Amino acid sequence: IIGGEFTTIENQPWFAAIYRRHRGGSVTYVCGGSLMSPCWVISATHCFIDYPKKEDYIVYLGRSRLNSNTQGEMKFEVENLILHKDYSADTLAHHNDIALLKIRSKEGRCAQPSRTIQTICLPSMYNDPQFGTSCEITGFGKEASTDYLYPEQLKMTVVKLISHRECQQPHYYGSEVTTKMLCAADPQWKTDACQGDSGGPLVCSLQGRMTLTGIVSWGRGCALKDKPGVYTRVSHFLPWIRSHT
Amino acid sequence: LKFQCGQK
Ligand SMILES: NC(=[NH2+])c1cc2c(I)cccc2s1
Repeated sequence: IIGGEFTTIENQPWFAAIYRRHRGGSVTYVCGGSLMSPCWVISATHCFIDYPKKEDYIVYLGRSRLNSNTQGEMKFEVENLILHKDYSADTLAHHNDIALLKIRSKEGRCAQPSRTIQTICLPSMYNDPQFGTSCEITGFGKEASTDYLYPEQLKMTVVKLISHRECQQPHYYGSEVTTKMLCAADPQWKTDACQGDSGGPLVCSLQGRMTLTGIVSWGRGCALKDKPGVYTRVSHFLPWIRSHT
Repeated sequence: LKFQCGQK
């Protein structure tokens, strides 16, 4: 996250950290995700696309730091990994960038509720907040597009939703953005999501609930003027989610 | 106690 503040998981108790193990000893961070229900985490397909070997990923819930433990964290293995059929990547966007990870503990259980682990709510069929709404994104991605490491402490920032009309202007992303995507940016292009933030949530309040309105998917650069962050529009994937959960 | 989605 460029800008933003550092936080603890208490503040985003549904954020999931996904890592990959290597035959060598190291585990590296891949992407973020969100807990939907006790056994399911939702993220983005582009995060798994190149190495869809579920057995090598580890999911941690209740984690405030990246490579050091937090008291209360839970570790899970990926029992099922569901990527989207119709996922496509072009010279910028990712289409149908949503994925589901069913988690299993080494003891055979799914997540347990704590002060650091909670589920986020899903929206109702094609129901989104209006452009202008301030939503928050959270993650462990880069703080500067030029960095080559990720922060050790979790970060969060608030961004506002912008309309499709604004985002599809030729000097923004043109028709690279579709109705199944959403764009969010800071009015003064100061904060934004970036590499390493993929998969994590864009949360907004809808009808009184903190709802997962988007999943970090792509953007041109990070915090670039007229280059909003694009997210997968969850409200449009509800049928797909349902058929699997 | 039990999950209550969106509750911090
Ligand atoms: N500007 C942005 N919101 C993003 C930029 C990227 C990049 I660069 C890579 C992966 C994900 C994202 S989100």
